[PDB]
Amino acid sequence: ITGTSTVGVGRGVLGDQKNINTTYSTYYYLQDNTRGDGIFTYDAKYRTTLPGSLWADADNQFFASYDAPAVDAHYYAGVTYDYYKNVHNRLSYDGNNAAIRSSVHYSQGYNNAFWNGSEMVYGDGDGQTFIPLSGGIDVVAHELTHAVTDYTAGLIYQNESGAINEAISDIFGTLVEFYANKNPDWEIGEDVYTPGISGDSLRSMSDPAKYGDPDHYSKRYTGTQDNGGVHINSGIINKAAYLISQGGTHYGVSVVGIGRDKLGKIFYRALTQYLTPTSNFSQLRAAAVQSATDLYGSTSQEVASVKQAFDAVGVK
Ligand SMILES: O=C(O)[C@H](CCc1ccccc1)CC1(C(=O)N[C@@H](Cc2c[nH]c3ccccc23)C(=O)O)CCCC1
Ligand SMILES: [Ca+2]
Ligand SMILES: [Ca+2]
Ligand SMILES: [Ca+2]
Ligand SMILES: [Ca+2]
Ligand SMILES: [Zn+2]
Repeated sequence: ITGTSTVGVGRGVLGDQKNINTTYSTYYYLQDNTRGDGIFTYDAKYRTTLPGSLWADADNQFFASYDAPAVDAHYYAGVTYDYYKNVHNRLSYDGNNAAIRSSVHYSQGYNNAFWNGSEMVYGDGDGQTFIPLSGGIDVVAHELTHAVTDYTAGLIYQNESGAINEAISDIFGTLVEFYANKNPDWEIGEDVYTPGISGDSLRSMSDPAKYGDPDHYSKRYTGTQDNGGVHINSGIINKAAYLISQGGTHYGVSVVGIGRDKLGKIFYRALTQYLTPTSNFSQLRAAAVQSATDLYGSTSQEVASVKQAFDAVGVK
């Protein structure tokens, strides 16, 4: 829409109050004009037809429960845009300020979220397994990171390259969560998963095996489900990334941690300069060592920590 930029107030999925950027033109729309070419949030109205209607509201107050998922999808996309821009100098997902679009209320009881090659899409959850998926800042950032990858390395979504694609999204979704300082951890989707059970998540980066995912290359899933286990084998990369940042001894290999900023930056450079659609784990190791080299010098600790971490998980 064409209108006047304004600020509204609402409540997210978890009950927290936030300000959101809106546009005024008869109605108040979920259209944020302060970020690149815009952030836009749509109502899919429990249907599967995308994107749905641009979200319209009469009074600029989004306190209704049906409003919750839209508040969070809109707000978290902003934070994620901010992260890339401020931290990595990247303007939107394509590096050229593309508009960011999300739809909420997709389908009925849909326990998932996804990037469809053009926009983000969020289900409401069935109310037991998940609550509306846009309430998790790591989920929102994992999704927007698929768009970043699509525009950069272009990692094919299957087998090793697909598990690298997944680790990327979990790594950057976790860095966005620490960035916003919203109770940060090294778990994925804890805020929206099993509202009933406290303490769990979808996946663990710190200990992938907690939920049965591999944490060593020797334990790689070699079958065909999940596109050749893109959501499984990502645990091997995730654990490497956790060790680079935090440190530790894993399978007898000791890794000194270099912290999360440095982790973000080595991975961002590997992603944007070195990785290709068909990269495998072993190529991701060469890419990460080369980025850390570029950045900190050959005889650095940073380079050393990258090598140890990949040796710790069995990659090369
Ligand atoms: O982006 C992704 O990688 C996942 C998108 C998967 C998707 C792909 C194509 C069509 C529809 C859905 C969505 C997320 C994911 O990891 N989904 C997993 C785990 C999961 C979520 N809900 C589920 C319900 C059933 C089974 C698995 C799941 C999966 O689809 O495997 C990312 C973080 C939050 C949800
Ligand atoms: Ca209202
Ligand atoms: Ca958290
Ligand atoms: Ca998390
Ligand atoms: Ca839970
Ligand atoms: Zn994903």
